[PDB]
Amino acid sequence: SRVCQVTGKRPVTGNNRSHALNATKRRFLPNLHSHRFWVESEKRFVTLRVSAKGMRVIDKKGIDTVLAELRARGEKY
Amino acid sequence: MQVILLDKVANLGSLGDQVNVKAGYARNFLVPQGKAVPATK
Amino acid sequence: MKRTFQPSVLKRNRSHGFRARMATKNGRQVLARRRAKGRARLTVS
Amino acid sequence: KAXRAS
RNA sequence: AUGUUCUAACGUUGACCCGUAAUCCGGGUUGCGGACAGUGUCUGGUGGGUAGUUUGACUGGGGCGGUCU
RNA sequence: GUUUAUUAAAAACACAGCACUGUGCAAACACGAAAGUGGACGUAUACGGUGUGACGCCUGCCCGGUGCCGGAAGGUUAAUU
RNA sequence: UUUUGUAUAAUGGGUCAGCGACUUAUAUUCUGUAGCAAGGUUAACCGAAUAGGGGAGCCGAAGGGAAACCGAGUCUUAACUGGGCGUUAAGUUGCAGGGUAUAGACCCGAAACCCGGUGAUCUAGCCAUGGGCAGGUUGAAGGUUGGGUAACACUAACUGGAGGACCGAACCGACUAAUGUUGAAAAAUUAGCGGAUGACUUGUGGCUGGGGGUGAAAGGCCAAUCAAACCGGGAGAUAGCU
RNA sequence: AGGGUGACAGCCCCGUACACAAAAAUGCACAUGCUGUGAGCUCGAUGAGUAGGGCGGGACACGUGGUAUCCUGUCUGAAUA
RNA sequence: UAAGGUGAUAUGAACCGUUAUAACCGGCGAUUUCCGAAUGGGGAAACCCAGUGUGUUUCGACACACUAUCAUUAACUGAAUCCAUAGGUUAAUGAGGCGAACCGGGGGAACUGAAACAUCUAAGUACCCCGAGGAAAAGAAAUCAACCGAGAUUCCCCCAG
Ligand SMILES: [K+]
Ligand SMILES: [K+]
Ligand SMILES: [K+]
Ligand SMILES: [K+]
Ligand SMILES: [K+]
Ligand SMILES: [K+]
Ligand SMILES: [K+]
Ligand SMILES: [K+]
Ligand SMILES: [K+]
Ligand SMILES: [K+]
Ligand SMILES: [K+]
Ligand SMILES: [K+]
Ligand SMILES: [K+]
Ligand SMILES: [K+]
Ligand SMILES: [K+]
Ligand SMILES: [K+]
Ligand SMILES: [K+]
Ligand SMILES: [K+]
Ligand SMILES: [K+]
Ligand SMILES: [K+]
Ligand SMILES: [Mg+2]
Ligand SMILES: [Mg+2]
Ligand SMILES: [Mg+2]
Ligand SMILES: [Mg+2]
Ligand SMILES: [Mg+2]
Ligand SMILES: [Mg+2]
Ligand SMILES: [Mg+2]
Ligand SMILES: [Mg+2]
Ligand SMILES: [Mg+2]
Ligand SMILES: [Mg+2]
Ligand SMILES: [Mg+2]
Ligand SMILES: [Mg+2]
Ligand SMILES: [Mg+2]
Ligand SMILES: [Mg+2]
Ligand SMILES: [Mg+2]
Ligand SMILES: [Mg+2]
Ligand SMILES: [Mg+2]
Ligand SMILES: [Mg+2]
Ligand SMILES: [Mg+2]
Ligand SMILES: [Mg+2]
Ligand SMILES: [Mg+2]
Ligand SMILES: [Mg+2]
Ligand SMILES: [Mg+2]
Ligand SMILES: [Mg+2]
Ligand SMILES: [Mg+2]
Ligand SMILES: [Mg+2]
Ligand SMILES: [Mg+2]
Ligand SMILES: [Mg+2]
Ligand SMILES: [Mg+2]
Ligand SMILES: [Mg+2]
Ligand SMILES: [Mg+2]
Ligand SMILES: [Mg+2]
Ligand SMILES: [Mg+2]
Ligand SMILES: [Mg+2]
Ligand SMILES: [Mg+2]
Ligand SMILES: [Mg+2]
Ligand SMILES: [Mg+2]
Ligand SMILES: [Mg+2]
Ligand SMILES: [Mg+2]
Ligand SMILES: [Mg+2]
Repeated sequence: SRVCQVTGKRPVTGNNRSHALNATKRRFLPNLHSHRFWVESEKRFVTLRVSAKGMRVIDKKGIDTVLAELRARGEKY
Repeated sequence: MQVILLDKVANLGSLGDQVNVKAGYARNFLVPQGKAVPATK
Repeated sequence: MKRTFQPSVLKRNRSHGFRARMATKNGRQVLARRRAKGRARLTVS
Repeated sequence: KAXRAS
């Protein structure tokens, strides 16, 4: 599913609103990208499906912290 | 992305000096190759 | 004239039988509804 | 690729 | 801001190797593309493809014409 | 040949043939929130769409309108700033 | 019953029996009635307590002004001779009733719209795997042996057995007529009719699902239902109509 | 209370008021072991891709309105007593 | 607990019992086919077909137990690839399915009303989905208040149509 592995960002619903305020249901998808992260500890690339926001979280926290969080949730890589 | 260099990278700086790079440059090249570290401490 | 019901026990069981009902969540909901109503015959089986 | 054999 | 080159993101419905008794899939190697493509959010256009609807009243039947303060 | 099972079998539909048009292959196109799958285990002598409808003789004039195709100097013009 | 008007040849009722339509809750106003009265009354709750407690509130005893604000006045205006609204009229809480409001709101009745399911045992198309086509015709290409040519061409006989070919049963269909039309049958029977080696037909099984399928295209078909199936639900939709 | 009994029963029967009952299992409330569990004091420390922002939506009685506040798909991004 | 009793239609038969193993009632046990989550594989539910290990036999056979999946942990093993990792096997533990309402969450109509209709309404309703518990959720102020103060959450009556 379209779920960010780091943040848990997923499709959320909302409305398109026209100029005449017609509400039609829509979705807002996360900006997801499969990205190979270098993990120097494991000496390995780990592919994560990550939102762009999740990539900034990895930049800030470091991949090892984030992967440790994924292991505690039981979310797989 | 503020990084700290672990070698002399070309058109960046020598060992030890800390440079602001584009995050993609750090993420996808400098850090995997062992040319920079994220400015952590 | 050929009428609508042309019996085949194989097709009957494959279409509407117990295992066909159990195969999907909607089929299991049929069985749940029929049990709740107290049907003597849950399926064509 | 594919049910024919691939 | 554009042009060129590069490789490391990214693509690969090229090849090979392994998981493997599997062609799916994943990993690895290598080639080719390569910051393009593609996707997210936003945004202009297009959009009976689809949807919800509107499309007045008077009237010697209705319509047409005329009328409406 | 096909068709309105049950008031219409036809001059309607289809048809071989013809033409226009799209499509370079991860094809266009279609079914799919997607992955995929059909197209095709095909590859422009192929495939899709459209119209015409064996064959014969033929198929004139108009590009102003509406589309489509190409152009893009200039005018106008979104988010953004 | 409906109407200007019905013996009306307008509507409804075969008859009987049973059932079948102005309700309920809450709010609000008016009337009646009862209590208390410039007051009236409590809600939740506490209480085994229809008691008792609980006065949080609510309504009323003051209005005027958009408002600040002023106040038996006030607003208007720079200011009223004035002028508007007020002051010189008892309320409140039960109980019963009339009306109103929100609710299905007197009962029954749409065509429809939406949501989730069930259906390709009928039929449409396709897929896989099996089966069917009596009997009789016509005589394509090709072949061979002669002829003919420089070689081909071309030509005769013999052979050959093509075809959405021909005639015609099974089989598939459905052009005409009659019958039947509370049928023998919710589409048939009888006599004729078309196709009948094919774009044929048929058995078994499979796949496609409802704004969806499938369609040699008739809006055809998708279980006797189709310009949007069926079942259940939103649901007592709504009904200025009968 | 109520029911039954050949019609309507305090006194016919079964009950009812009331008073009693558990070998065994088990709910609960306590008392008390065992095994984890750590109270208390001083010293601190004080939740960052977060708050906030831009864009799009949604939620708040509050329909973008002069619109605070909350949530966040997207792009950003503090101060931290 | 007992002088009766072997459930019903429902008699009858053949019995059982009367001072306590008749029957009846309650506690705890035993047995508890097959299908069904269904779990050894399959399947048109109530059927078809196995593997493995033990034990037994009259060599024809018989009996018994185990063998699903996923998650977690452990052990052992083990690619490309050298370490390693992926992968593999085995063990233990747990899960799975069902259930009327209530509850939290993910999605989410339309009829209808507006005397038409699109904003708006209906309504975050119906419905679908996921998850839980005996309740759930919420909850211990980056809350209100108004210069006075209150002191988490929840629910009821007011405030107030
Ligand atoms: K590559
Ligand atoms: K790009
Ligand atoms: K359109
Ligand atoms: K007139
Ligand atoms: K007239
Ligand atoms: K015909
Ligand atoms: K033109
Ligand atoms: K009349
Ligand atoms: K009449
Ligand atoms: K009243
Ligand atoms: K009164
Ligand atoms: K006055
Ligand atoms: K009174
Ligand atoms: K109504
Ligand atoms: K009413
Ligand atoms: K439909
Ligand atoms: K009695
Ligand atoms: K933010
Ligand atoms: K509407
Ligand atoms: K209306
Ligand atoms: Mg339309
Ligand atoms: Mg509507
Ligand atoms: Mg209309
Ligand atoms: Mg008119
Ligand atoms: Mg014909
Ligand atoms: Mg017809
Ligand atoms: Mg006809
Ligand atoms: Mg393809
Ligand atoms: Mg034509
Ligand atoms: Mg012409
Ligand atoms: Mg009349
Ligand atoms: Mg008269
Ligand atoms: Mg008359
Ligand atoms: Mg009459
Ligand atoms: Mg008469
Ligand atoms: Mg009438
Ligand atoms: Mg009548
Ligand atoms: Mg006043
Ligand atoms: Mg023929
Ligand atoms: Mg036909
Ligand atoms: Mg006939
Ligand atoms: Mg013929
Ligand atoms: Mg014939
Ligand atoms: Mg028509
Ligand atoms: Mg039909
Ligand atoms: Mg419709
Ligand atoms: Mg409704
Ligand atoms: Mg109705
Ligand atoms: Mg009597
Ligand atoms: Mg803090
Ligand atoms: Mg804030
Ligand atoms: Mg924010
Ligand atoms: Mg703001
Ligand atoms: Mg908003
Ligand atoms: Mg099984
Ligand atoms: Mg089994
Ligand atoms: Mg469970
Ligand atoms: Mg309306
Ligand atoms: Mg809780
Ligand atoms: Mg203070």
